[PDB]
Amino acid sequence: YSDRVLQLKLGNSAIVTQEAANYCCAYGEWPNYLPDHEAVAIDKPTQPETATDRFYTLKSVKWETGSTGWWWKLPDALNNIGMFGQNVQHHYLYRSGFLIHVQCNATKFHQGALLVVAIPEHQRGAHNTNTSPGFDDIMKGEEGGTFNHPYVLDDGTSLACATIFPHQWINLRTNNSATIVLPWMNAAPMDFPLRHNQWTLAIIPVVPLGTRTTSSMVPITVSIAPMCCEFNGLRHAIT
Amino acid sequence: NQINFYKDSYAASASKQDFSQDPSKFTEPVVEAPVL
Amino acid sequence: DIQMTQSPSSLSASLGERVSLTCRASQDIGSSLNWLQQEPDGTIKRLIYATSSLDSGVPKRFSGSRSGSDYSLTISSLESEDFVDYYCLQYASFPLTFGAGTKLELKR
Amino acid sequence: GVPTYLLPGSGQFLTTDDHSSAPALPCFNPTPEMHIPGQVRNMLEVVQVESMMEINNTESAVGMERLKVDISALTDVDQLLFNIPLDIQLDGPLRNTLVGNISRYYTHWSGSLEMTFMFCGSFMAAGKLILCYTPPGGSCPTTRETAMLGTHIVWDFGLQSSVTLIIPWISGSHYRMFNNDAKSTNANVGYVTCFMQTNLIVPSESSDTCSLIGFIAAKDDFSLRLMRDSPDIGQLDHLHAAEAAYQ
Amino acid sequence: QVQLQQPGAELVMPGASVKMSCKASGYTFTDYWMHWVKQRPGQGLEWIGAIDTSDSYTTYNRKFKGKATLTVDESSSTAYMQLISLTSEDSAVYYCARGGGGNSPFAYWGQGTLVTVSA
Amino acid sequence: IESIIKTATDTVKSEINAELGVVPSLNAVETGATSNTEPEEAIQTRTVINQHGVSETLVENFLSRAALVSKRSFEYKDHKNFFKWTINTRSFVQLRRKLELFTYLRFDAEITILTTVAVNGYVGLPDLTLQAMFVPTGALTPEKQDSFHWQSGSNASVFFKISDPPARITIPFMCINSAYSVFYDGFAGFEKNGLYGINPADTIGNLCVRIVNEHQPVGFTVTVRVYMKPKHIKAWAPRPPRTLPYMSIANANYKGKERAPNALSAIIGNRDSVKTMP
Repeated sequence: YSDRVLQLKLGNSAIVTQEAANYCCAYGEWPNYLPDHEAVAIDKPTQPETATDRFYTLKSVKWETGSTGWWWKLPDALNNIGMFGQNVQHHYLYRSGFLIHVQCNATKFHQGALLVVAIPEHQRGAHNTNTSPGFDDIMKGEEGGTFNHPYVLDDGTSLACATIFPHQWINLRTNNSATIVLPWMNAAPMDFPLRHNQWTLAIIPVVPLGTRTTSSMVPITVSIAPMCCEFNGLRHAIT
Repeated sequence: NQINFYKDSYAASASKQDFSQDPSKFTEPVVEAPVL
Repeated sequence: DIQMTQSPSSLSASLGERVSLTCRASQDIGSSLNWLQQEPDGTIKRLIYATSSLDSGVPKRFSGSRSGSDYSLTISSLESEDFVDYYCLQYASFPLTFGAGTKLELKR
Repeated sequence: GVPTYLLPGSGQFLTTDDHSSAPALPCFNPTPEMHIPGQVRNMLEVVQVESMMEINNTESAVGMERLKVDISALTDVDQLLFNIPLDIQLDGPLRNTLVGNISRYYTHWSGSLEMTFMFCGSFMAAGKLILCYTPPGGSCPTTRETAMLGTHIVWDFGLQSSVTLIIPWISGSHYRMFNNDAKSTNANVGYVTCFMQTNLIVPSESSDTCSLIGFIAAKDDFSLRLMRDSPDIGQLDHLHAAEAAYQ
Repeated sequence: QVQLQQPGAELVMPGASVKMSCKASGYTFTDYWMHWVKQRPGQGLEWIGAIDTSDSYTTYNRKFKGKATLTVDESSSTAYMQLISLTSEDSAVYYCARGGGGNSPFAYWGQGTLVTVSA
Repeated sequence: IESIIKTATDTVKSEINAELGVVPSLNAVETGATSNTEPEEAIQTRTVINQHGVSETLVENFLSRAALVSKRSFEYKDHKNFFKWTINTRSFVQLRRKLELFTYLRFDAEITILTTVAVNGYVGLPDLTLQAMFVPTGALTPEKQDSFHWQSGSNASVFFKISDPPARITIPFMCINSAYSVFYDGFAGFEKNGLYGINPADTIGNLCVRIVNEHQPVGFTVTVRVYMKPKHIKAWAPRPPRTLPYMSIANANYKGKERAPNALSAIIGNRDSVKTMP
């Protein structure tokens, strides 16, 4: 059908998918550069365009029987990778959107479902203690973390209501990929890249996978492409 | 109704009348009979 | 890493003398603090929990309060067994840090 | 001057009153408004988003297993798969949903509801289901031939992976109440049951146990009235750091 | 009733590995967090890390990343700390304490074990 | 499509429909889009004019009510007759859980202070004069009742009695950003010393309240309750309602009850089986 196939061309990267459903745009918005009337910082921003806008494939994770789910926080996942990660280090501020594409496929004899959701401003909790989560607990870099209790979304909320957020499903019967287009979501027009994370990509297996065919590894691959990147506050790198 | 003798605008009483909705952003957050 | 600065690092007092111990918190840790008493044998015994209250079975010679960012452990009257290394813990946030410690000696 | 006289209700503090009050910061200019995505100007925008029902709630289902319903190949015809109690006020599948959590702040409700079930089984799995809704006034239907008699949809697995069961608005009043009586004529919504229409046929290679995922969302004619405190959140004895804010 | 005792830690050659065993009793083992603290003869305390008993989940101090590995067994009600890259600098007294949200952590403590190396 | 909707939508009658290629009851949830199937296309209906108003579910209506942000009882005797409360909405779970239904909020606070006096465990209930001063972040905090910090030349203060009607002031939206951050993922400081989430530092500052009179008569209990009613509200990005109980006000940490409802493993109370019901 028409919308079952999709191609995504950003920069020197391109992604084709023959099984997909109607790629999602978060809150009916599409990424754009900061307009002049919403600008604050006076220095002329830098716009790498094709340099930093392209798909960066994150390390794939293995989908297994007892998997609880996976999260990647943005930009944090992208801070160490490619020319995007260099502009993050040398510049004090950034504004960009994100295009997230998750690849999970299997044979027509596998059953399973994934909830791929982008949680804006996801503040994580800690189980059975009053101690606030540390820095290394929240910031996993590229590999990302794992849900301890995905039923509560680790923040104490309900996974049942997670559909209020921008989301798509990967149902091993229907489609092998999910695509979400995230605009800039923040209270401030620009933000400090290292400390604050606007979006949290959460892949949760609402329905696990099992089959009576010969078992095989099913990886889950994530490809995240920044869009409409800007940077200010050029200085030396933190490194 | 709506009696404000204060000079500052934020000190006015709350206004309840914004009946605009766009449920289509939450319900149909896509780019676009069988859909597939 | 919120650094707990414990002062003074050492003190000298005689029996029946009121002494105090103050720990500094760079970032505000709220009401979350614990005062730890370690006997010379190596056994640690908690004294004050959440700065507000005392553990059950611990003598009432010990008190605690917060004034600004200062956390004060006040001893009403010293005892022979009360000369040991004291510590202040912060459970407010990870990672948990300990104060430098304070040594108690008898005047001579 | 102007002769006046006080009225009853003078000096009273009413939590819901609407009045203008003296500003504490003269000549203060807030930060200019910036366009931000996802503005909610009415709560009925939220309740129309479908969210997962927990049908499988039991003592043997732990954690996430509670949001899916196991559908296994059955050796007998005309068998009931499961049923959904429709009481939103009571503790049931509809409480933790978006439409449930928001509606519990309101004493009255109106409008149609819709259920959506997604079949997560393997591609080669095929079968027909029937999703029945029985208006109130009687006991839940035990058998399918009794359940057909109400609003139902017969569903066949295929390319489209989901259905929509519309629960129509049927009442003798303009509104219904959340009062604790489950069988009250102003409360009871009716019953929802799911029967095997034919059978679930899966190959020997595919997994035999397949899982539906139930959804529910309010419609465009949905409505709510007479806001109240939500029973969901209860009293909390020990609240950490609350005393720290008082210095 | 409630008690914490960890035996062992006698002599371990450098570069080898050591498995700490701290047993818990007197309460429900999976309802409370487990903490680890080391003390050198220098009398200063450092916080090794904490494992969530509910599952495997662990939180470490940045200095001990990769040096210490925490694991538990829900059956034996014991908590293990795997120390690798053993050096003379790793010789100290190690403690294990309880935790949990209610009534603050570190309500109870262990005896302590002094680790020494033979080179 | 944005539109002005003052009332619920009317229903139109429908007839028997059997047609090939047209399947309104089919949808795809994998697209993440709510089912667009209408009651007219699913079942055979009648024309119904729906006059039910939607005005009461507006966010301006829903979130704007007077709730208790702070309750502080301090004894009045010879001493200490004042308290400094760092302002946050995380204190009481009734208002906290409702404000957390949204990620960002822009609103003006209308603050009300209700004062009551009680007898410690009769002659008369005294009439005391209380001062409530609003100390912004980064200013000097009064350490005493009679201290010089209560002069309050620049600061905003209010004087009110116990007999007079409750004192009420309006607080503008003061955030340095376009809207408040209810949930903040990150750290404020550029070093590791920062705290995860919003900390009682930047936000709204402090509120200092004392009794203006000196110490007289013999001790009574004075409880000060503080109420906040938002106004002019703008809300963005709604969020799942919290289920498990709260633990600390500075973080989202959760535990869960022992048994359902609101248990960690089970939010909804259990039943025998999915087939079980009278």
